[PDB]
Amino acid sequence: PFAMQMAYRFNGIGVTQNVLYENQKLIANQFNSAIGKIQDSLSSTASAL
Amino acid sequence: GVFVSNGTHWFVTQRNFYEPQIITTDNTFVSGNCDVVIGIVNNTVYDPLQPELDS
Amino acid sequence: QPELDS
Ligand SMILES: *[C@@H]1O[C@H](CO)[C@@H](O[C@@H]2O[C@H](CO)[C@@H](O)[C@H](O)[C@H]2NC(C)=O)[C@H](O)[C@H]1NC(C)=O
Ligand SMILES: *[C@@H]1O[C@H](CO)[C@@H](O[C@@H]2O[C@H](CO)[C@@H](O)[C@H](O)[C@H]2NC(C)=O)[C@H](O)[C@H]1NC(C)=O
Ligand SMILES: *[C@@H]1O[C@H](CO)[C@@H](O)[C@H](O)[C@H]1NC(C)=O
Repeated sequence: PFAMQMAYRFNGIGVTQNVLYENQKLIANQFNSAIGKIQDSLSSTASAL
Repeated sequence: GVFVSNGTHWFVTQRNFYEPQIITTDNTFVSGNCDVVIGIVNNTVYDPLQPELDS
Repeated sequence: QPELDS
């Protein structure tokens, strides 16, 4: 499952995994906001390519 | 490791080789209450100082 | 063991 995989990637940078299971909704929200920011700094005329 | 179930009982195993062992307070740690984790499961954690080693 | 000999 995906949350159990995210917990191991947290464990791999030095943070424990209860930190991910406690803050799970906040982390999922921050990821969704960052993906949405990508997709409209791409749709504008900012030439990153 | 990971918590796994064989259908009836619950064990703890390492990730790249299946080798199930009994969940005691030596291979787990404690943090928090049972209402924040999404998907927590009711089982029992064995205390390895109380089989008979109460003197 | 050789401390919890209560
Ligand atoms: C799940 O694991 C438990 C523990 O290994 C199994 O219970 C054992 O079953 C064997 C039969 O082959 C008995 O000889 C043991 O005495 C049982 N252990 C205990 C502690 O009672 C259980 O059968 C397993 N279930 C499945 C579906 O594999
Ligand atoms: C996991 O275990 C706890 C108790 O160890 C369960 O909490 C009980 O839940 C029932 C119904 O939800 C209540 O009537 C009891 O009063 C609760 N006990 C306590 C001490 O508050 C919990 O529901 C269990 N979860 C599952 C999925 O079985
Ligand atoms: C798995 O999904 C079901 C819904 O299909 C849900 O009720 C259950 O809590 C989930 N188990 C987890 C997150 O461990």
